[PDB]
Amino acid sequence: PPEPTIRLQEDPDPEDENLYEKNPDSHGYDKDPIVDLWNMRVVFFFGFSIVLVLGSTFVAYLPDYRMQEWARREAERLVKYREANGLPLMESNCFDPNKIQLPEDED
Amino acid sequence: MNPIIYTTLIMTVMSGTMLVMISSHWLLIWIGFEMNLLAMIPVLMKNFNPRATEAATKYFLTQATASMMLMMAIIINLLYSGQWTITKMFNPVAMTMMTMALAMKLGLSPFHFWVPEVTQGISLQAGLLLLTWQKLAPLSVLCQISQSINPNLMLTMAMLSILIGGWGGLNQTQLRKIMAYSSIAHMGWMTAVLPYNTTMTILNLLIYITMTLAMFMLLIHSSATTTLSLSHTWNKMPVITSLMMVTLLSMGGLPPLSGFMPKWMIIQEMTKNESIIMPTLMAMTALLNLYFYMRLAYSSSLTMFPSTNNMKMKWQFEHTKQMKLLPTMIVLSTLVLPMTPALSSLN
Amino acid sequence: LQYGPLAFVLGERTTRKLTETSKVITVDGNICSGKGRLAREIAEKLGLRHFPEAGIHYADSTTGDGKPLDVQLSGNCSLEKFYDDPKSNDGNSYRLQSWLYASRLLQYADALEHLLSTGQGVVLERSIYSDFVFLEAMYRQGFIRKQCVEHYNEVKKVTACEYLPPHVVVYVDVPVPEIQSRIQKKGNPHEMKITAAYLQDIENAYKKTFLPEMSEKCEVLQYSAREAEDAEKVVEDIEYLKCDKGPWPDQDDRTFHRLRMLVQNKLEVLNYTTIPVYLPEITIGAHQSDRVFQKFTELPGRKYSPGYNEDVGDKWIWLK
Amino acid sequence: AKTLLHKYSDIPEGTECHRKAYASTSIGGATGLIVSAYSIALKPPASFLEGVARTGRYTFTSAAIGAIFGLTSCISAQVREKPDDPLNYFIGGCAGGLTLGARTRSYGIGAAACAYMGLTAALVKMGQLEGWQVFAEPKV
Amino acid sequence: MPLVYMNIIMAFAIALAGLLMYRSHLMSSLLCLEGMMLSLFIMSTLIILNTHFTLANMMPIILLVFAACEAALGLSLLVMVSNTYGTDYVQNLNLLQC
Amino acid sequence: ARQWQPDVEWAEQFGGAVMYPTKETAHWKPPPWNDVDPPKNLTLNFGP
Amino acid sequence: KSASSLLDLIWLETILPKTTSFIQMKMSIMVSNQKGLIKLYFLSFLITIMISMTLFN
Amino acid sequence: MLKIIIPTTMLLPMTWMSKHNMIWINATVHSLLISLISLSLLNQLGENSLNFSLTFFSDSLSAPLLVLTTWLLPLMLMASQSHLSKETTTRKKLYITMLILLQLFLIMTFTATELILFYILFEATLVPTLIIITRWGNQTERLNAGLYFLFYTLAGSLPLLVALVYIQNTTGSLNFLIIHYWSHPLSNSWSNIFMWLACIMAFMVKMPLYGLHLWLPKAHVEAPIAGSMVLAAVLLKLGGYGMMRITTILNPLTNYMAYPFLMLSMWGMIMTSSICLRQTDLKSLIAYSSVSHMALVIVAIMIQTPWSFMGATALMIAHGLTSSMLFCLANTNYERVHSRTMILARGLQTLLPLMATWWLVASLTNLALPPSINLIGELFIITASFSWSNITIILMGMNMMITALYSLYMLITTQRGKYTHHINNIKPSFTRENALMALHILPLLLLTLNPKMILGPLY
Ligand SMILES: CCCCCCCCCCCCCCCCC[C@@H](O)O[C@H](CO[C@H](O)CCCCCCCCCCCCCCC)COP(=O)(O)OCC[N+](C)(C)C
Ligand SMILES: CCCCCCCCCCCCCCCCC[C@@H](O)O[C@H](CO[C@H](O)CCCCCCCCCCCCCCC)COP(=O)(O)OCC[N+](C)(C)C
Ligand SMILES: CCCCCCCC/C=C\CCCCCCCC(=O)O[C@H](COC(=O)CCCCCCC/C=C/CCCCCCCC)COP(=O)(O)OCCN
Ligand SMILES: Nc1ncnc2c1ncn2[C@@H]1O[C@H](COP(=O)(O)OP(=O)(O)O)[C@@H](O)[C@H]1O
Repeated sequence: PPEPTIRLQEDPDPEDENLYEKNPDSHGYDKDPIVDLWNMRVVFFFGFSIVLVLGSTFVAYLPDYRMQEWARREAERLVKYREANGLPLMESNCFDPNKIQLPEDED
Repeated sequence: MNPIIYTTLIMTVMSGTMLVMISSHWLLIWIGFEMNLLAMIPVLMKNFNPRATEAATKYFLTQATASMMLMMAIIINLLYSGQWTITKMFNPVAMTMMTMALAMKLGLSPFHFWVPEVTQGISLQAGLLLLTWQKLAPLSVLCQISQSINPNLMLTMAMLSILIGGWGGLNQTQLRKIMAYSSIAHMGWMTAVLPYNTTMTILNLLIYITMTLAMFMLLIHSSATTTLSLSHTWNKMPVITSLMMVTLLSMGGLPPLSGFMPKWMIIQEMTKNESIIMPTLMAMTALLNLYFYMRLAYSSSLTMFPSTNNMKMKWQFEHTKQMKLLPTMIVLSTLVLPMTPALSSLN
Repeated sequence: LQYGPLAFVLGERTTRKLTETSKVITVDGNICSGKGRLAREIAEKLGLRHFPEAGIHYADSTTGDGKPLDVQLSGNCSLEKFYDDPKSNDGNSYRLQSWLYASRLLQYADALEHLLSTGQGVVLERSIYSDFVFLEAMYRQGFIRKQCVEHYNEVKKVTACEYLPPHVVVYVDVPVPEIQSRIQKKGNPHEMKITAAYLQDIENAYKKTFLPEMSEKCEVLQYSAREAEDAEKVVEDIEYLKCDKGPWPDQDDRTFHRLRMLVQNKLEVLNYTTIPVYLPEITIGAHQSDRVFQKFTELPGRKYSPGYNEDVGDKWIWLK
Repeated sequence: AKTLLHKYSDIPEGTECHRKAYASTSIGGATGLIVSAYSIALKPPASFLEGVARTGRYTFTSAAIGAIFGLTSCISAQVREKPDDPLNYFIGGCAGGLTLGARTRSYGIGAAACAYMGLTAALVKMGQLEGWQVFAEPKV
Repeated sequence: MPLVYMNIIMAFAIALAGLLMYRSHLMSSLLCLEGMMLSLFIMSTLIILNTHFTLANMMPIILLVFAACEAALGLSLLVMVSNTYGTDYVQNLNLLQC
Repeated sequence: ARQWQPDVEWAEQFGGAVMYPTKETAHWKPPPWNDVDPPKNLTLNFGP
Repeated sequence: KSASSLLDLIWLETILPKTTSFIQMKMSIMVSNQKGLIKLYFLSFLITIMISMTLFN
Repeated sequence: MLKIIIPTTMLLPMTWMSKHNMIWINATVHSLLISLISLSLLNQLGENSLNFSLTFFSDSLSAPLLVLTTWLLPLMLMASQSHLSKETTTRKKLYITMLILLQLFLIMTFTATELILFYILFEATLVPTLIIITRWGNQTERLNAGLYFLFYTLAGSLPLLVALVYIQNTTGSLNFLIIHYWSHPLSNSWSNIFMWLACIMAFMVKMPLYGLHLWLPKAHVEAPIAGSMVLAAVLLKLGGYGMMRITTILNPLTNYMAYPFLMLSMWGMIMTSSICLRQTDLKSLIAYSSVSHMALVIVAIMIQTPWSFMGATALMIAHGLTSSMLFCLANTNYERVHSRTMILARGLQTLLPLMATWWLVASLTNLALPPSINLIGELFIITASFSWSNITIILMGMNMMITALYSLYMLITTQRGKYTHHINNIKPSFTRENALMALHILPLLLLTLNPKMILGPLY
């Protein structure tokens, strides 16, 4: 069996490279310290500072487009009217039956 | 061969196709078919070898038989009505014979057997011409007499073509056989909408022709005729492999690529005529074509296969002959989905 | 106007350029024989063009600049390692032989292109023909396996079935002990280790197969060491003989056009030198292939097309 | 042609078990003969006697498969007193598949046949009820 | 439709079936093609002469000529195939397989 | 440590004459690298 | 035993994907396994022509 | 809506023209800015919707999904920047291009005023994911996974297209607004049953349903970190969005046809939660947890009540964030260990305390600890199911118990105990990984302050 026991000419599997050995304060972003540090700075500024804070404040102070306070005030005035007039608060029929034309059975 | 002789033969083929397309007499259509078949053989036998000669003789036998039955159908139609104009076929026995003749000319099932054999025998340029240009005349004749075809027979042949192409493409390691079975499946898709809308047939023909041109030109550029030979392409021109993978995804019908446009529209059209089962079966079958396209893409660009030592020398040379229309073909076969309504131009 | 179908159509015919002096000739001999000097003298005397024997980096001399590239970027083999340990574990011997045969094929294509384009004759050292004899010796000495010679036979057939054999083959015959004496007198330490069995095997494979097989389609002029010193007699023999038994008289204008289209576009010339048959001596891993290709791309004038490299000094890139 | 289709369809589902079984057996025999002819044309196994034996085996199996399906579907429809129910066709088709598996002598083949032609028979019954068209004419 | 036309179509169908039988001798395939052509010529001539379609008398001869040209081509191809094998047997063409 | 890439054995699957070989098709040989196959003057005795 | 191996790894795998793969492989092998003899293909074409003439009219 | 789409398209030219060592910084900065821009879509109305034009419209169901999709890209880039260090500039730019294309397709899919356009983009999202899985994957099985992740999807999606065009032939419009306003009841017919199935199974396959969940463990295990993040966080929610959009026309046939899928989901949640208990792979366990959560979401959508829809939306958002965090933590372990096995590396809390805290928070938020939005969605779905039928509570409680069990099992096996002795390459966690964990977790605890932002249109 004169076979070399090598299936093919292949590069050896390289070992893992440590970002901490060649450069402490490595930040795990890049092997170039300056680019690494700037990547960290922009990530922290645009993630935690800009989006996480300003966006949270923007969402917190969004205008009442869902009409929650409007609905509450409408219900307040409507209940004030019906209680004073003696009406039985909310009616059972959502639409006035006078304008609904039932089909007569005659069965 | 002499370049002048080759140019004359190519012009003769084109003139025969044009004569089929522009003539209103059945005898002239038959004459155009005869001229095209007569001028096609030396193009198939440009490279002299037993394989090319065998492919050419198989093609000659099949096309001669198809032309002969075409002539018989014309004769029967004349017998039952003294008409030579290409119009409604009148007789039903001459309309079934006119359908099988055009089916063998196109390569539809069950007359599909010769396509993989002839495509494998001939070279890549001959295969390109055979699979692209040789479909214009029979499809034109079918479109002219579309209202006369019995939907049952045409739909049966189209469904059989789709099934046969999808199943037969799974077992192929040769690229030319893969292309032939792809052509069979695309022809099956093409003829399944003829009874309903010929515009969809022509749109599918245009899209298929563009995709096939791009694919065959990419195969010519990276001169490989097998899966393993194509697997070495990444080591020299990886961009060719990437474009090839994108094109293959396009022919698989995957959106938003161009190849999704025909199928979609065809399905849409066939949903207008209260037909539901057949389009669903067609899509489920085209899944097989997409499968073997994806296997080819796996072997081509998405993985890096082992290479050879001598390839290094090929790194030092550039292709002397370059194809001008390849980028345009790739772009048209990949990124024209947003331009779908242009099909109203009656392409 | 680069040569092609249009040039052949309009004016370009290669039959009118033949002036009975082309006469492609190869000169063949054992290791360290005086084949090179005789070939150079023949080329000078007959007005032909000499081609130095193809080496490891012959292809590097024809692409980009003439300076050869790195060994791992071009060839990934060395003759010195073959001489030191011909039984190397990495299969360097067959890698060397395959690269040498491919280089010989490229050189033959170049010579045929020059002959068909200018009509001037060409003189060559060992061609694709006679490249097998070394292989045979490397088989018989145990340096390579039978799969190696099988793959070599496949590639050699699929490549050499498309060319025209040389008009005249010139052989110089020298006894093995004299060749060994010349090896000792050369002084190169690597060639001193060549055993007499290997040289004897090459010299035997020459006479046994080469000479009878190309005596039926070419004209052979066997010469000894003494009678090869004078080029006058060799040129006289060349001019006296007339070739009518080879395939060359049967060629015509269209065959020459096909051959000229074949010899140009070296990518298809070398197309079958990398057939997908996996022999461990020549196959290369995906990671190594990617790394070496990336390194080759980073070379100065190899990233883009020859005329589109800015670092080399090409200008007007944006308007070519 | 469609003569067998007319003969099978004209018979009411809830009556004439024997006539339905005969029609289904005829259809199965014709289909098996067609399959045998295709197999012989594409693959001539060894000889004339082997070929005719193969054709007879295939024809008997298909006719046999058809006979089992017709008898079971009609009987289920009659005893269940609920005609035009795809469940009866499912039961008949899967019984036919079980018989096909018994002929082939394979438990997995039998179960797969039961499932895959019970579903097919149910789909055909649903299409007959709802008027689905496999080969739709050009409406528009 | 008289019985003569039916018999001519029957002859054409028999020739086509013989072409599709393929016992051996690709020459027999060519012969079946030529028999189909002869039946077509006979039927076309009879139909055209029966109806006094004066101009359609151009139709048969043209067909004949074209078919003969086709035949010539086929013959040439057959020769080349034989030139590789030494015989025109059909089964020799098994190098290409689906 | 490194991403897996196909080795020789993974490549040998795609090198057959057809995919999914069977007993009947195991003997099929793939076509030559170039589509050229091996190819594998009469005498007369005019007597008296 | 039941949740991980019996159902998730075996039977759910057997039903949809593996059965489809096996059926497609078998049909592809059956369809593509043609020896290249034009006699069989021509006989099949004759049978198909006869079936079309006797079934679609 | 183009104010979001056009910057996403301009992200491509910027990446290609970017310096060879500045691609990540530019991509991250501009992706975060685009997320800030897309934050404006949260301002919805109690009225119909935010109809920008004829082609794109917004809704309080689409808005949280769009915000999450825009937010995911910077996290994906930060996670992918690690393992692509030894990779050529062209291919890194190609990876970023695939991520940008996926984000653009998802953004256009979530607006999709018309159903055919929705289908086109919903199936266009497939190609970049398949390329990412089959190209930048480590194991040899990735190809197989890709095939699965492809064909399953198409096996469900091709019939849907047919149904879609059929509807346009009958209804005359596939626009969502006209479809809602002109909806008509479905008669209980075989044809309507099959149209229901064609409309439903396409989205059920991608959730995935318990029967059709095979592709998900393979796709999640063999994909890279970015692929796993995008699959777990956003790509699974496409089925839920499609179901909530398309169930309007399926009534009243939904009541009868929901039973098989309801049973399958209610039992498959238990099956997958139990499968999580016996698992030797972190990624597989996270994938099966995702399957369980999406089965609960399927139950919610099939119940078809307002509380069901609210809980479903909240659960999709919370599960996306939680699964992305879990996959990121598992990848951080794998990059040091290179084995991807739970039992191999142990006692990591001793060596990496802050990462142990991140693990604890991720496990707690996956455990549905109140008042997290995970618990809000789970509780809303549970209450809706109890209203649907009082017996579902047994299965729901069993699922909660097994979920807590396997979550704490995952935490304890990897963080607690004694460290593996022979492993010595466990370096301190980088700032990038910790920032990734913080950016994953802070939005959850901020959204629990404003739940109505993610409760959908039925709030
Ligand atoms: C380290 C140890 C701690 C040290 C720090 C000590 C300080 C502790 C304080 C922190 C938590 C304690 C609780 C105190 C909460 C008070 C603030 C709260 O009231 O504001 C909330 C506001 O919070 C926001 O509403 C929720 C945050 C927004 C969420 C968006 C996430 C940011 C975008 C990032 C991308 C998104 C990714 C996920 C996709 C969805 C609710 O406000 P609301 O009662 O209602 O009305 C506001 C006033 N109005 C009436 C005028 C309208
Ligand atoms: C595999 C992993 C999960 C994948 C997805 C699985 C979920 C899909 C299952 C679809 C739901 C069931 C389909 C049809 C349900 C209709 C209700 C039916 O079951 O009830 C009876 C129906 O009776 C019988 O069921 C007849 C049908 C029997 C044939 C079906 C085969 C049974 C088992 C096959 C299962 C295989 C499914 C997967 C195939 C690939 C009621 O009788 P009837 O009042 O008269 O009919 C009412 C309907 N009408 C009004 C339209 C007429
Ligand atoms: C992950 C894999 C999941 C696969 C999903 C498959 C389930 C979908 C159902 C099967 C495909 C049906 C597509 C139909 C598209 C909707 C169109 C429609 O419903 O219109 C019906 C058409 O309905 C049909 O034709 C459906 C017939 C089904 C043919 C294909 C069968 C495919 C397999 C069926 C068995 C499997 C059933 C359950 C599958 C669940 C998936 C596991 C009305 O027809 P008309 O002729 O116009 O009516 C006029 C008279 N009123
Ligand atoms: N096919 C081959 N295989 C291996 N080595 C070869 C081959 N051809 C030439 N060589 C080597 O090339 C070297 C130079 O060739 P040679 O003619 O002997 O010297 P010189 O050029 O001085 O005349 C020799 O050492 C010879 O071994």
